[PDB]
Amino acid sequence: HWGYGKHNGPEHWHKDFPIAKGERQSPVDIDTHTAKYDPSLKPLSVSYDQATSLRILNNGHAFNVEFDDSQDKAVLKGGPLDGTYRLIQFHFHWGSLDGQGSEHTVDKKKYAAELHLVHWNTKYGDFGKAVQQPDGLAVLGIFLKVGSAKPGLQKVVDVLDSIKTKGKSADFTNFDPRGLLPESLDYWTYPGSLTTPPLLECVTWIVLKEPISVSSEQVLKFRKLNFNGEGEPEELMVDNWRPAQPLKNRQIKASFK
Ligand SMILES: C[C@H]1OC(C)(C)O[C@H]1[C@H](O)CNCCCn1cc(CNc2ccc(S(N)(=O)=O)cc2)nn1
Ligand SMILES: C[C@H]1OC(C)(C)O[C@H]1[C@H](O)CNCCCn1cc(CNc2ccc(S(N)(=O)=O)cc2)nn1
Ligand SMILES: [Zn+2]
Repeated sequence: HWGYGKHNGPEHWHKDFPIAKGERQSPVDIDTHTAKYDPSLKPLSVSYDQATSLRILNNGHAFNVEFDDSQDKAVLKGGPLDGTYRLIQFHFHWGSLDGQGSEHTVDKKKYAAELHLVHWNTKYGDFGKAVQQPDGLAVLGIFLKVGSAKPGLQKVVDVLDSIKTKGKSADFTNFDPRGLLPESLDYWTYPGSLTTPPLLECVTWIVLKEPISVSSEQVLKFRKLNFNGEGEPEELMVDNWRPAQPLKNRQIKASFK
């Protein structure tokens, strides 16, 4: 099965998922000098006031905080998007060291981690249908740098001990994802893909320019997770990021001058 080891990491994925070498793969390097301001982009609308978190799951690749997406309760609209995208889950990608972990890069700079808030287009009815469409998903990506603690992350950090290994879940109600956002909603956007298998080319990427700060202690707790199941050889869940893929025939647009 695919993963992030020497024997099953990103350079192997194309053998089971040939779209890995496709025309709109993610992540990518954001060359800030080449990205063009697009004055036609609308302001982003992040409406998370009625969000209903349910559960946190270690899926063997990351941990997902899952939401009730059976109604419009936490939605993303505006910016490059047509229509209404419902929040289904968020997760992170992170490194073994502070100098790597992000999937997207900015002028080849790697951040310590990257948050993905995953949303699906309500016109397709369910997430499984939406991932089969070129405009099915919108992923809001937020960089993490190490410095001051992020208070709104601590409830996530403190439950990780209870989902150490693959397949463990825990109740995770009443979590407010607004506490993970930076001050500014300035962004870059481009058409891309899921960054893990099945690597489907279904994503409008919206990557915020302003990183959030998390503490060294917060990211150290990420790095104590395990890719393995309980009672299997311990393999730390670190370096669960895909490197930048070729931009090909794509333009990255900026929401800001
Ligand atoms: C097995 C253990 O030992 C090693 C050192 C391999 O890693 C350990 C692992 O963590 C656990 N042992 C194996 C399980 C995980 N795995 C499988 C393989 C080789 N097959 C394989 C299949 C599909 C793809 S894909 N979908 O195209 O990306 C890539 C590689 N390599 N790892
Ligand atoms: C449903 C599936 O059920 C089985 C396994 C039986 O076949 C599958 C079927 O073939 C298809 N059914 C599943 C849904 C399709 N899908 C989605 C996912 C993971 N989503 C995901 C979300 C965000 C990002 S990121 N990092 O933000 O870019 C990366 C990955 N994995 N699959
Ligand atoms: Zn992701």
